[PDB]
Amino acid sequence: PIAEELLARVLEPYSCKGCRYLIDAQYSATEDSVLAYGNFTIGESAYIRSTGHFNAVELILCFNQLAYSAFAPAVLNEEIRVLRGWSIDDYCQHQLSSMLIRKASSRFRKPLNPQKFSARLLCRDLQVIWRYLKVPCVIEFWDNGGAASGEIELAALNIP
Amino acid sequence: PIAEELLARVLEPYSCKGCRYLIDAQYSATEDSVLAYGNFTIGESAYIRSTGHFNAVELILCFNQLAYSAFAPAVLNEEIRVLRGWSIDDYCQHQLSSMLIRKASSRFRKPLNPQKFSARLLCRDLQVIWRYLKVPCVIEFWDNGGAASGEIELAALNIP
Repeated sequence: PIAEELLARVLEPYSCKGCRYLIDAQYSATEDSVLAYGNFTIGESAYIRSTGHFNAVELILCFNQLAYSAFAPAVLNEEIRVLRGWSIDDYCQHQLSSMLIRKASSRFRKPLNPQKFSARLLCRDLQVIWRYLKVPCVIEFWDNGGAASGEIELAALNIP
Repeated sequence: PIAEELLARVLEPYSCKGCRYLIDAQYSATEDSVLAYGNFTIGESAYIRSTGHFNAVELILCFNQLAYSAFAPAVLNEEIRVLRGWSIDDYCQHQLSSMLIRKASSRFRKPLNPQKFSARLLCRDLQVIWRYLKVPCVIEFWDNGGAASGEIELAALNIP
């Protein structure tokens, strides 16, 4: 489980906008892998009136929140070999300017209950390669049935 | 070229939120294809403080705006065989609740100048298949160099 307050500091960029959607998360890490779970709620859309359903834009936003949230305690606890040399302060300093999506793939089935849903994230085969961390990720939503998923490759620019 | 005001009616869902980004668009259509071009500007992000760059969430939002915008005058002008039976009124009534993204694929190169960029959209091999319109689409950004692209399949639920 990830401490609210670590959540809240890491997701402040979205909170100061009313767009924090991750309720709670839990994680597991190794030297080159992270695995996390989140619970999510969407009160209303920031960018459009109201579709009465998920919207793919919201899949990415929830993936972004959960991923920033999953790496935080891994960085804090120095669990990722390649990220030792970063404190949580470094990590938080790099969030906005230096953590990018290089490619992403999405699929949508039974629409999701925006009001109450969860996700599973797994990031594997991290490697250094600008000099970046490439970070292949897989995520899966559900809630009501309904499911969604991707396939996202990230680039982290500072590091180590 | 698409008439501002057709743009503005079709993109009202985002405007009433400060999130209209498509400046102007032009289109071409056949019985089963649309092709469009848009120019875009992003003043600031609705959902996050400020990354100082594109953000993939904004790729989708710009694809969504341009696609809704490209089909409008095709529906208005009854150019799409399968959509005859819809006026622009029907189209606008269905925008939010009935036009969905089933799958999407994205790629990001030199980040984009959020402040000034353009796109090319092409949608082909429409077919009926709920009963929906499946609508395979391809889009490409650029601006500063820098480029991005996808690969998006839509589902339109009312119809004909």
